[PDB]
Amino acid sequence: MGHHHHHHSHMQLASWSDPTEETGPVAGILDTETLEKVSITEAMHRNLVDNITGQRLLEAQACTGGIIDPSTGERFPVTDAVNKGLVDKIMVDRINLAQKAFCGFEDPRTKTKMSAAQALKKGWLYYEAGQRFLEVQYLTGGLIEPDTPGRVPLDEALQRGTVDARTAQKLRDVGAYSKYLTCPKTKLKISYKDALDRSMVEEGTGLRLLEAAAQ
Repeated sequence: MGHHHHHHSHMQLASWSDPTEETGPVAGILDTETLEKVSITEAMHRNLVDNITGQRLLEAQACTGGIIDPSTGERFPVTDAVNKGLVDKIMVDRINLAQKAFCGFEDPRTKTKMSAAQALKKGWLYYEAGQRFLEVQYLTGGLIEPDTPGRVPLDEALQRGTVDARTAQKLRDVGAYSKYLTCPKTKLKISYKDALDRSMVEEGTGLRLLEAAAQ
């Protein structure tokens, strides 16, 4: 039991330490045995990753906007990625919050352009889901919101007035969140940061590939 449906997921009382340096977006999975850059589904189909681990990685890409094809930073909708991408249909509703978190529950009229963090503060989206979506964004740099050219640093978000101290410290405590990623044989129980240390970049625009040796 891994992530949400099964085991523990959102933040909790565990610990607050171990910064997260040398990070980046993970687009796909790389088998060290063959150095093959393959889709999340393909890695799950073979024996490189679990269903839950693949789900979270796809969710993580959705948290960074669209679902990402390893190649040159492609962006596809969660539903669209299922239709012609590398996402399981069963994950559409589950991940749907993540893509909406950027811009999906925004009314097609007033265009308030709300962040995930702002959605949490006013209860637009969902506390448990949004915080997990903020987790992935924080690990890479800051928090992602519409209107802006990209992502705003947590500290900059504080002065910007889009987040409060209570939220910011929760972003500062990534360790509160459940581990997601499973290694073949070495420890298995690792965080995004630990995988990112072993995550090898496809080339330059193919973003990070998650290193795996099957088992």
